[PDB]
Amino acid sequence: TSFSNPGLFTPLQLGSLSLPNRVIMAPLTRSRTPDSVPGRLQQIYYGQRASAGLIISEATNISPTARGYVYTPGIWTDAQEAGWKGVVEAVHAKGGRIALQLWHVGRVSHELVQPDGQQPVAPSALKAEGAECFVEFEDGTAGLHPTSTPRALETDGIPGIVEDYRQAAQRAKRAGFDMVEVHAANACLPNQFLATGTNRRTDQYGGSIENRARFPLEVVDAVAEVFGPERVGIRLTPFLELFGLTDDEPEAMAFYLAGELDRRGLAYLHFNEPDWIGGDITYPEGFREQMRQRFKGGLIYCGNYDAGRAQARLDDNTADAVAFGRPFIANPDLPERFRLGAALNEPDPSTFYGGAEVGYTDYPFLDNGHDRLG
Amino acid sequence: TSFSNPGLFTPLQLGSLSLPNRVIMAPLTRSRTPDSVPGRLQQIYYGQRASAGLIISEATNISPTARGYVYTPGIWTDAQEAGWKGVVEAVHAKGGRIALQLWHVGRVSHELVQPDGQQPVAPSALKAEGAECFVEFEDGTAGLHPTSTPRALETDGIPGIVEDYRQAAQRAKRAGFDMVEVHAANACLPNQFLATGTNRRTDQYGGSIENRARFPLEVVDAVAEVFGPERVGIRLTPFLELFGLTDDEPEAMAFYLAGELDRRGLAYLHFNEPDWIGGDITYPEGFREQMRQRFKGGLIYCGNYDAGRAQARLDDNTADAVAFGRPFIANPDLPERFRLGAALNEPDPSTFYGGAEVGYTDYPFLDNGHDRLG
Ligand SMILES: Cc1cc2nc3c(=O)[nH]c(=O)nc-3n(C[C@H](O)[C@H](O)[C@H](O)COP(=O)(O)O)c2cc1C
Ligand SMILES: Cc1cc2nc3c(=O)[nH]c(=O)nc-3n(C[C@H](O)[C@H](O)[C@H](O)COP(=O)(O)O)c2cc1C
Repeated sequence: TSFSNPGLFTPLQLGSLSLPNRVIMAPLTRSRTPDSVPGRLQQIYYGQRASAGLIISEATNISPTARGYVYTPGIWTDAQEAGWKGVVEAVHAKGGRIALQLWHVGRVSHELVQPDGQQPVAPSALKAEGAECFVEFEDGTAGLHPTSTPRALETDGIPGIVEDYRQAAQRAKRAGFDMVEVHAANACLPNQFLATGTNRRTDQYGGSIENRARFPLEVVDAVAEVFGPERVGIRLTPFLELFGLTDDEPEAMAFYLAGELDRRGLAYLHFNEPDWIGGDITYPEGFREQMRQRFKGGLIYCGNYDAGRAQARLDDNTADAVAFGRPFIANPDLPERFRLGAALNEPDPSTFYGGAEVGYTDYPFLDNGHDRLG
Repeated sequence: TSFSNPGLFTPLQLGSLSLPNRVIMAPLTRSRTPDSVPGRLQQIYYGQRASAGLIISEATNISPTARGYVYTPGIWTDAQEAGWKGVVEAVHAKGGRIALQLWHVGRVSHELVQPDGQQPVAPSALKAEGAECFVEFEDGTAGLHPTSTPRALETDGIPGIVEDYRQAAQRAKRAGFDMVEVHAANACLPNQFLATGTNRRTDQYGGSIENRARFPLEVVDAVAEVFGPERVGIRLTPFLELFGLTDDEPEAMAFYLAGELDRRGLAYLHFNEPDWIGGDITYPEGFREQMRQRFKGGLIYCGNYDAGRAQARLDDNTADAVAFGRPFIANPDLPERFRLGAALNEPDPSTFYGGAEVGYTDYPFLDNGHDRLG
């Protein structure tokens, strides 16, 4: 009697927050902020997509050291916090809910993008092979550049990183954000500690499942003290090998985190599927079922999802909601388009990063023949 | 430390429901449904205003006997319930939350609009002087018509009315509605029992404050069993003399209800101020403060409110949110207009009732210079 038959437009209680639908906007880096301060353009971009059951913001740098991509928003400065407040306010004025995703690129960075040409930090001094990051060269030009070799974080340095996360959450709550999502996927800093291939530490923050998750859980606890676990989420990518990251214990870690995070009572777990409509490996048969039983809170999945496959996960009772990235980039009113089964706008990869409003806020809404912009 | 400084765009926990902002859409009869079944036109109308922190639907007839205005929606038939589900789904697809307002006009009706020319019911057989209702005459024409003389409801007939309310709530919950609002204002059936001038009953449903509120509270309890008090609201108009209704104990009743409703843990109390920018009396000095102390749940006020006066009530800590009627009729994106301080569209009283899409879904949205309806 517990499990009903929810649909894409069935409201959902995600932690202590009420969502109008289950069509979530996945976190998407757009590099549309030359200065790390969100402005009116973001107010327009995010506002256009306020119909999302929940908007997960673009990854946002918790500090200068956490940056790996230029023109990305920050959240360690008053100017940035004020910039976000205008964005958060804009989303609310249109009926939406927004979560700020706390970002730290870890080893996926370069001295050029790093402040004062400082060396990128990470759990182990292992370079990310073939990995590239977005940097602005000395001649004012910007583009992809190979990631450099990071330095292993000193054991006594980890508490500082956690504090940076805590500080970001504190500015986020003060800015009016409904929730915060700890970015621990796509091979960023937190993910680097979790994966065996990237974590070779011999202190208490590496060596075993419990150690590799020690720092990530400290971050989670840190932000949950500010927002309360009911308003905190975390993104994960178990069997995902991205930016040269490899893992020998994907499942064992996913199961352990699920249990630790469920005990903490987190609002949700956001999974970015390793899948790809053109390659990649896939989740182990029975992985989704296990997560559902191990984590009682909200389960969000993302990756090459359409209306039909999304509903399937809802029916299988292996997901509570589904996030959409690219489709939400090209369709500000994606949820409505799914309700009417309307055709979707075609995403333009060329304008996913950098630039201004073109390929950002120029994707058209559906025309019902009644709405007027007079 | 409890009371912070909420703004019009500050999220609010209304019962167990999360609102994105505090700019509420007041319930507004539009008579845009020839048959009592909401259709696509309503999907468009309500969807255009999905940005509302919360949309309180147009008063909806809980039964044929409860009708006093033609072309008004019902909620006692499967066809109607299915019609509403499409509307509720449309609102959700755009990020909104909607509450169905349960309506019973009581003595404010006529045999012509009443099914099978039945005589309008009420607590006492007292006609509403000068009162008029919207009726469709035999020649297919429709217009204002004097209300007729009602018959006093038999004591054993009251349980049936309550059941009609319970049934309406049950179809409402099944249709996906986020909440239900018991209409007990503007001199409708529930209000008629509460007011001394309209309730002359000598049984247990009249004679004293406790008796006059007996039926109304039975209705509230009835619907709260379906939605849970956390998802139930009630509309009231204490010092309001409408449709020939008069009251000798406005305050005493408002205080008593406040206490009884607070004990029940209702999500909110929605007050439609007796005020009028052109006449009328006003709330007693210190009335708002009292309500705030007597009712700990959500307090919503409505009536000739603008952005500035609305914020004032929030600052005075005498309201948690403010509803807007006419302004929401002429401005589908009212909340956004208040954020930007943009000018508001001019309401057209001529098209408030009856008709189709003109004066209904043709009010333009703001043009930020970026949105496109391609
Ligand atoms: C341009 C672009 C920017 C992205 N930025 C982020 C980000 O900042 N954080 C993150 O966790 N994922 C990021 N992603 C991944 C998406 O959130 C998403 O998980 C992925 O696109 C798969 O879903 P989709 O098929 O619906 O797009 C990005 C993807 C694209 C295409
Ligand atoms: C055309 C019209 C229809 C209305 N219908 C309803 C209704 O069905 N139920 C109700 O409780 N109030 C109804 N009202 C009253 C409004 O909800 C509101 O309380 C009133 O308009 C005062 O607020 P305002 O100054 O923001 O318009 C209606 C008002 C107008 C103008």
